[PDB]
Order: sequence, then structure tokens, then C-alpha cells
Amino acid sequence: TPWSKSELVRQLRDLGVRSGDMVMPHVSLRAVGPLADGPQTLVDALIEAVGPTGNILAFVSWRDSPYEQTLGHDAPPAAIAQSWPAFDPDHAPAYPGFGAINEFIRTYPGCRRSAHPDASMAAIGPDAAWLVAPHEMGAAYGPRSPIARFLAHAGKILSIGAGPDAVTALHYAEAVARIEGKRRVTYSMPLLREGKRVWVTTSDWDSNGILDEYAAPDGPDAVERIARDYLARTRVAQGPVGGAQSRLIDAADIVSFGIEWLEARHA
Ligand SMILES: CN[C@@H]1[C@@H](O)[C@@H](O[C@@H]2[C@@H](O)[C@H](O[C@H]3O[C@H](CN)CC[C@H]3N)[C@@H](N)C[C@H]2N)OC[C@]1(C)O
Ligand SMILES: [Mg+2]
Repeated sequence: TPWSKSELVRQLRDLGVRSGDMVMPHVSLRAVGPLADGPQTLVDALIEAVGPTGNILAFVSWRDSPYEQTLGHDAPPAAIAQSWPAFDPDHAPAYPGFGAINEFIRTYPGCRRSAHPDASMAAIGPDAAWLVAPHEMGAAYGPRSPIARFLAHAGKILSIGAGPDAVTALHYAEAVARIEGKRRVTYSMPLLREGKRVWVTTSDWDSNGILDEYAAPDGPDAVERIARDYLARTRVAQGPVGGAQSRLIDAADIVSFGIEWLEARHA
């Protein structure tokens, strides 16, 4: 049998999602298994589980982010710059590599979307406008970003069959850690500003490895190493959602652990 909305709500409640919570899900739909109405069923169950006062925040990004094509240039190359679509928050699809559920979240009625084209965050709930803005170039996952507000707002991370590399909020620990040698990237995004396309060039912390030893692609990064150490050392609610082994993590706790872990290892 495929899982019904009501069964997933029950499981989410057994795991510890309460009415009013602020949740950031990371979902492997393959693990979950078959759903009554496809992925919309799990979206629907999440919304019901947090209730009319709860909030959902998701890292959705942008299917057509020109990140690789502009990485390391002081300006977009000319082929890119002439023809690349400007980021349109109402219509730009989610990046499919961060989870097929994110396109269902972002198109949910009333969903708000953040303005950062590559780091774009979507939010549903009464606090959604406050969560998603500001979201400036140069502040992808660190202070002043939606992640920072989620951490101040008692956020919980819900990992539904996702691995320890999927914990986006740990890039906040990388941004703020007082460690030597932190990598930075320079890249360019096409924004829509008063109906016109504008290319904006920025630098930010490298989200694909904050130090050279975390930057191999083959290759656990710091997010994954922190999360694995954390999960070995901490009591975390664990249980099934659909067919997937799921965890509910206190986001402020895991980020604090991450800052200490990084600062304890790098001089
Ligand atoms: C949509 N643009 C994205 C861009 O935002 C960024 O994406 C990274 C992503 O590669 C990392 O994750 C990826 O690489 C990790 C090891 N490097 C392992 C997990 C894997 N999903 C995330 N932890 C942070 C994102 N911003 O670099 C890759 C990309 C596709 O160009
Ligand atoms: Mg509230």
C-alpha cells in the first residue's frame, strides 16, 4: 500500500513534530516510497503536522543558476551574459539535485521565495515573509540570511531518508567559524530589478568546501563530517516517515556543535 497523508502525519507526530514548529525538511523521495498522491501527499502531511501556526523552510535554489558558468570570473562571460534568463522568483523552478519535493513546496499556494538566485529559500506559514527576506548576494547561508533567522526561531531539521551531507544549515557554522584559510568563491547572478535584468557579481564563502581538505568532490565535506560526529554523540529522535528512516534535529544545537568542531580543529 502507498502511504496516505493521515499515516504520514501520525508518523511525523510520533517523531516529535508539534503544532507550531518551524521545520526545514531534507527529503529522499526514493526512501519514502510510494505516496497516495505522489509527493504532494508528503507536502500536505508536513503542512498539517506543523499546523496553521507552524512554518516550513526549504532550500530550493534554482534549476538554471549560472553558478558554474560564472564561477571565478570578475564578470559573466559574454555568451552567458547576453542570453541567460534573469532569476524570476515566481516562476524559476527549483534545483532538482536538492530534492524533487522542493518544486512542490515552492509552487504551494502562499509560498514565499527568497531573492538569492543560487541560495534561494522557500517558506510557508505565518512567518514566511520574515524568514525569506532579506536574502542578499554575499550572505547566502550566514548571518542575515534566512538560515540565521531560522536558527533564532527554534528551527528543527527534519531529515527524511537524507544523508548527513544534506544539512544545509551547517553552512552557517562555516560562515561564522573563526578559522584560518577559509575558501571564498566569486560568482555572478542575473537578478530582476524593477523589471530589468541586472548581473550582480559577489563573493561569498565556498559552500562546496570551506577549507581545502573539505573541498574534494569525492570527498566528505565539513557538513558531512560534523553531522556524522554529531549524530554519533547526541540523542536525536529517530523513526520512520513512510519507508524512510528519519531524524528530527535541533538546528541551533547542531550548528553550535559545528562551530566548536571547526574551531577545535583549525588553528
Ligand atoms: C545550483 N547551484 C549549485 C551551487 O549552489 C552549489 O551547490 C552546493 C552543493 O554542491 C553542496 O552539496 C553537494 O556537494 C557536497 C560536497 N561538496 C555534498 C552534497 C552535495 N549535495 C551543498 N552542501 C551546498 C550547495 N550550495 O554548487 C553546486 C551547484 C549545482 O552549482
Ligand atoms: Mg508564529
